[PDB]
Amino acid sequence: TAHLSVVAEDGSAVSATSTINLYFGSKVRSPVSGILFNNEMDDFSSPSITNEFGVPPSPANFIQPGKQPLSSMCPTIMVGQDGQVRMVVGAAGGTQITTATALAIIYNLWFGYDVKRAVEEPRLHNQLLPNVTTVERNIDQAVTAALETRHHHTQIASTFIAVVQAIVRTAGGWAAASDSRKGGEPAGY
Amino acid sequence: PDNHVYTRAAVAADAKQCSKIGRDALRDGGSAVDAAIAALLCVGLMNAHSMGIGGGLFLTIYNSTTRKAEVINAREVAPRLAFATMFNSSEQSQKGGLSVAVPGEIRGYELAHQRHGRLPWARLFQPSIQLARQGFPVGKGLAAALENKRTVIEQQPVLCEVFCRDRKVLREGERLTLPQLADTYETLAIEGAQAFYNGSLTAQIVKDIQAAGGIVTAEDLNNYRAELIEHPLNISLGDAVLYMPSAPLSGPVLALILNILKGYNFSRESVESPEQKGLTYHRIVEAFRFAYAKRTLLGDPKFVDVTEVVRNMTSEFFAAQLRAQISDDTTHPISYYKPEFY
Ligand SMILES: *[C@@H]1O[C@H](CO)[C@@H](O)[C@H](O)[C@H]1NC(C)=O
Ligand SMILES: *[C@@H]1O[C@H](CO)[C@@H](O)[C@H](O)[C@H]1NC(C)=O
Ligand SMILES: *[C@@H]1O[C@H](CO)[C@@H](O)[C@H](O)[C@H]1NC(C)=O
Ligand SMILES: *[C@@H]1O[C@H](CO)[C@@H](O)[C@H](O)[C@H]1NC(C)=O
Ligand SMILES: *[C@@H]1O[C@H](CO)[C@@H](O)[C@H](O)[C@H]1NC(C)=O
Ligand SMILES: *[C@@H]1O[C@H](CO)[C@@H](O)[C@H](O)[C@H]1NC(C)=O
Ligand SMILES: [Cl-]
Ligand SMILES: [Cl-]
Ligand code: NA
Repeated sequence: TAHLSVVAEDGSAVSATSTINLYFGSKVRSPVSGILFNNEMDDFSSPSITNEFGVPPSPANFIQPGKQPLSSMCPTIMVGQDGQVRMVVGAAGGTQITTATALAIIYNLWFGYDVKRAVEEPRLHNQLLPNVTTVERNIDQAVTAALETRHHHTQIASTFIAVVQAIVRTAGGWAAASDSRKGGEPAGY
Repeated sequence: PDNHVYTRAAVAADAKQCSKIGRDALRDGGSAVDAAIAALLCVGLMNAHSMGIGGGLFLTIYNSTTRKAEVINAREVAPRLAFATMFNSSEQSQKGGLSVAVPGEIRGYELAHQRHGRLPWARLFQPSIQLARQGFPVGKGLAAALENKRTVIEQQPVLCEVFCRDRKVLREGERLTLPQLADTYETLAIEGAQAFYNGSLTAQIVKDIQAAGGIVTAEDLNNYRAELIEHPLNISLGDAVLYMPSAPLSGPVLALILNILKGYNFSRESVESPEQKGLTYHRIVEAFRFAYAKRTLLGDPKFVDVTEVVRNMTSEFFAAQLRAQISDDTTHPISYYKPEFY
């Protein structure tokens, strides 16, 4: 997955999330065209594959011909009542895309973090199964403690949790941020 | 601190060169869609492990004149010959030609550009054709991905051909060139999207997928269509509206998380002390757990009836019912959240 966010001078916007699924997709590159082919079929459920201990397959997401597999992607645009864009946001990184996008929104809209902080702020993830909360290395350890005393099992992410690109409207114009976790920076005028 | 504020326009992509390419498209009079496409073509090079013309995408697009949002669905589809029991292991579903779904990326760019383009199609490719030929230093993200998959890359000559220097994966800062893809981008620029789906690239695409054990056919490519969704999912959040894609993407999950949480009236005060902050983050995690319980009912709405599921996932009342089951002093076992498969 990769996410990018765009706001043009007339106020129109695009939030786009694109993917070949796992890193380097199917690992099939064409020696002639250079195209690297997706492994999106992996995002279907299959009766014969168990991915997580004790978790059954999901029939709603089985393979049929012509069907699209479920995706964690969620490119979002938030628009104010006056018709102006407020936020353009989305994320990359697998199952943690949806939670990371939620967090970036919560951080900016409710906690009052500016867009760069909303992007850089430590994240956490829980998807019910596995039955664990993953937290990034630099999260406030008072949060880790508050989770653990409420009987969450926490574990620290070996690398990082998701990648967020975002733009927010401010009094000064359009504030943009790309996520240091993957190394991007925005551009504008 | 690393802030970036722009008086007129902005592109936030995951590589600076691609953000610059999008920004230049805007400055040259392109629409937001033109800029997005130009930047996407570049990200497919600079973060080639992540996305590209061999994959698929969704675009959420807002027109500030009409004040309408739309979604373009260009996610890959299972080939015509696919079937429910085609894989017996995760490895089979993840590696090789059989793991490949029909790419939607280029027909997604085409539809978006037909509806919202200002710059010529070929102009969108030009910067990336140069970049692919000139080469670029491998960035942080691609470098870590190469390291992560070093074994599979180094053992596959067709991958090592571009992603290695002297038989070992490229490291951060080392130059990556993508000369074959540059020529493919040039062909797409000149001949259009039709080249991919029903033109000069098509037979070779099929040959490549089938040679690696896949089942995509020319008919699959010819028949692929990106879809316009005139009524994306939305939720109200205060005085704002949030537009996001429904199933088969995760808009319904995001909607449910946010609708659960909005009833707590979070503010800066929610994170002002360890006590408040701890409860706040617990509530967030519990909202995630409830939302993921419901996610297992989702699938492609052309094939599965998710109407009522999505209705609930986007309903404030349903969210309030779940919020009421969040305990401030404890989390719960899996069954508490009522995960559902049927
Ligand atoms: C998995 O097993 C089924 C049932 O025999 C078979 O139809 C299918 O071809 C198998 N898949 C692979 C990749 O071997
Ligand atoms: C936005 O909507 C207006 C009004 O219908 C239309 O003229 C214009 O072409 C649209 N812009 C884009 C970039 O699609
Ligand atoms: C193009 O499409 C037509 C029908 O849609 C088909 O007869 C023809 O073989 C296709 N050509 C390629 C190169 O796919
Ligand atoms: C949000 O909910 C549905 C989307 O289909 C629709 O009835 C309503 O008009 C939408 N609101 C906006 C502002 O688009
Ligand atoms: C929607 O939620 C209600 C509770 O508010 C529940 O009774 C109903 O079964 C749900 N619908 C589906 C399809 O799960
Ligand atoms: C999951 O974690 C919770 C929290 O400690 C615990 O109560 C439960 O027993 C665990 N296992 C399952 C299957 O829910
Ligand atoms: Cl990204
Ligand atoms: Cl190449
Ligand atoms: Na920034």
